[PDB]
Amino acid sequence: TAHACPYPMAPPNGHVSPVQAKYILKDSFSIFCETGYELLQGHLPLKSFTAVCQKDGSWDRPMPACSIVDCGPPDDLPSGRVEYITGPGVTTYKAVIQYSCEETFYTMKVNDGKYVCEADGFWTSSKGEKSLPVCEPVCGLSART
Amino acid sequence: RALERGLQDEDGYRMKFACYYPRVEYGFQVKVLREDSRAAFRLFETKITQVLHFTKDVKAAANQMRNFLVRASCRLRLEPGKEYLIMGLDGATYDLEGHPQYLLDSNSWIEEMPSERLCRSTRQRAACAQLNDFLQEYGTQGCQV
Repeated sequence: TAHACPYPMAPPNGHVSPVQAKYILKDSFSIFCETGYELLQGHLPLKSFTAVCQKDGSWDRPMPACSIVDCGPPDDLPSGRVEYITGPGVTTYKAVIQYSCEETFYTMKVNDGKYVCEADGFWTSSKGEKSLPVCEPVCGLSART
Repeated sequence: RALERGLQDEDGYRMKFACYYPRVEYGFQVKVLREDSRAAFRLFETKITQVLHFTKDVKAAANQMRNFLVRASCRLRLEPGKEYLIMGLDGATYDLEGHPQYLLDSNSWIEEMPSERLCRSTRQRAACAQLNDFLQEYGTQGCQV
């Protein structure tokens, strides 16, 4: 006969809606990750998750996972280098990188090169721009004494 | 470059290229070993890592080596050490060991396969899933849709 579906414990960094003492046939729930996390099943992403308690106390979908947003590798800078401030090769949400044009011979324009990984998956500067900085040649600089 | 969408590339573009137009006759996944310069042609010595489809190239398998040529006029360049998905139509020439050689032209599909760090990025995770889903779909069931 009718039974309660297994209790849906929240995945890490995810929140359940709506909360119920027990989930009976035809009750449903949805998972909403905290800001900076995305829904994924296996390695494939999910736009949104919603499951419903079906007959014999079984769910239609397996549990997903709230994974932190990854901005990916920083785009390389012409005549410049990229430095990881947060840690070696960490590109996840709220991580900071510092762009630097090659010293002495080049100077930076537009912005100062401090970029942080934003919740939308794009590296954003301190000003809020998503595009790369530009390195400008430094004229002059003769070796005469 | 890896997972780059053309302006006219609608969804399922890889399957349309492979099975509708120009209808691929061979589909390989190779790793570029070395580049040689011949008369009016550039020669890339490659090692096959995965085989998706073939017609004339019987006993083509992993760790088998092939030769991929492109005219010197074309702006395509295959840098050694990277892994590419190559599919097109089989040529008419053979190499020193007796294996067929391949010409890369407008009816050939060349795309570097994404690295592990890039593929799990939030932006490219959905696109990287389409590529692997296509490789498993085409590599198993072919064009018999």
